[PDB]
Amino acid sequence: GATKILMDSTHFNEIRSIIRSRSVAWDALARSEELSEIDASTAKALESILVKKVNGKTLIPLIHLLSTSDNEDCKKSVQNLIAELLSSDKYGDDTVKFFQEDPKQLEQLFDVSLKGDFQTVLISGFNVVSLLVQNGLHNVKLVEKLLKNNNLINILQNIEQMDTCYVCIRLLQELAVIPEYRDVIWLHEKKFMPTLFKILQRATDHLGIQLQYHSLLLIWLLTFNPVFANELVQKYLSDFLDLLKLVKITIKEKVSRLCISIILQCCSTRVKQHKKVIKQLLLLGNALPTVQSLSERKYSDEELRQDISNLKEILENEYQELTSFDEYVAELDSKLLCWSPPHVDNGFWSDNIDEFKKDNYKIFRQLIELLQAKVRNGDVNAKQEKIIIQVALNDITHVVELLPESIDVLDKTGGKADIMELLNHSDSRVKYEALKATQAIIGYT
Amino acid sequence: TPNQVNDELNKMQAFIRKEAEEKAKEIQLKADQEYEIEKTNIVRNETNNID
Amino acid sequence: QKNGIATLLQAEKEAHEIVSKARKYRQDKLKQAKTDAAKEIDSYKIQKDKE
Repeated sequence: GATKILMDSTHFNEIRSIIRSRSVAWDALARSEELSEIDASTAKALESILVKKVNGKTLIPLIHLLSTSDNEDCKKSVQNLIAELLSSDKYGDDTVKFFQEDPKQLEQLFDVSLKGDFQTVLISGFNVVSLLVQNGLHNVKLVEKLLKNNNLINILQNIEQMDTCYVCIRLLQELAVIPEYRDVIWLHEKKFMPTLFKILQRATDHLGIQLQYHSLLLIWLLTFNPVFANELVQKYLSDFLDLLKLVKITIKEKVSRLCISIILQCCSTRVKQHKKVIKQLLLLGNALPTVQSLSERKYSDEELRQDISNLKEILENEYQELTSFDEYVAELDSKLLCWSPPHVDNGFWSDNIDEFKKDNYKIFRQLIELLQAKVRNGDVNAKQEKIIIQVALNDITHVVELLPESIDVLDKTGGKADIMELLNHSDSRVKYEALKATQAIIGYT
Repeated sequence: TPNQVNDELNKMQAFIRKEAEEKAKEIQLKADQEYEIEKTNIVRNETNNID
Repeated sequence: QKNGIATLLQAEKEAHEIVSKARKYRQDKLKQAKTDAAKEIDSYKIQKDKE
């Protein structure tokens, strides 16, 4: 009736179909006086009114068989019919209203929920999760009570049954639908971390990909809070770097874009000191090539592609500065250089090596632009200008040494003549650098 | 048979419903995040001007 | 067959409807952000006048 979730996965459908298929007679229990005769009659009538009037009459009556249950099948059928009535189209919000009237009425129900066998801990937990985050009723009591439940603990921690695991996970997410109620979830996230890392490891190897997708969805929902996202990468670094890598091999773009947006939220500027996270991720995790391949890849969803390009740009933002290539960019843009081992160190040159040529070697063209402007015009060498043109000569020398295809431009840029014309200069050092670049051009012809 | 055909159709509608559900959820989440972000920025600018 | 094809068309229409709902949610988020910014601005002005 009002906000009924968990109707998506076919697992919950098959489970609900398996639970409601049980054969039990309330009239036989009434004849044997196993419970309240009025409640048993109302239940027997409600069964035929379900399987095929208003609610609230059997509400109080159900509590009699709830708080006290002599049989397991009785309580199981009770919880099953309860959860079925929660998602029922006939009753719907009415039932919710019955839950909305008395906040303490669902307290004992949640207290009796999730006990004994895993079968009985399913339906009751489903109804409890449905009511907890339903509409207007929100309490940290039920959340804390369900979080400390040892019955649902092994259910969520079960690597054997996929049904129970997916159910507990989907219930966790449905309970996490409200961020205000996710605080305790952020506090109890330590237990959910194991199943998340397990799902991440299992991700690397029909509807079986839905569970991990819901888990990642919960991770992203927890990433909505910058506080919870602050201790995110500060908890498990191993599972953190396993996101994008497994996302690349992931068929569907759902969990992929989920992990992408989650990692993006982890490295987001909204998070304090999130730069180091993306830095280490792009360093020890080789996220640079992964982001490059992702940028070279394709996506059907618009949000996925947008977040992909955004994450790539965000990575490339702090990737350029390590080893800062922007330091030389400042000298180039201002047309004033200085003494730094940017072109001296092979590593620093190797860092910006890939950024040397983007479109028609635009960076190289801008690099030779200063020398060319100092050639056709100016060309009075004293102090600064000389050492700047010399440093540019050595830098372009190392660049040409690295990039063999950078020669073809130099001939069309008029740099071939200017380099040879620099053979005779005022300074012997400038002539030495020019001769070095000359021998460099003589290296490949 | 047409029964499995209809089952396949219902399965397709189910997958589409799941995609739409995830889309709506992501929409709500992004709405919350955008709300918090915009509120934070506006509060920052307003605090700057007021100060 | 035609039932499944119509179900597919209605599925695509449901996807487009989900996208439109997402857009409306974005606009609503922007509106709520503007309202919150307005309330914060009025509160900042009231605080400035009080100071």
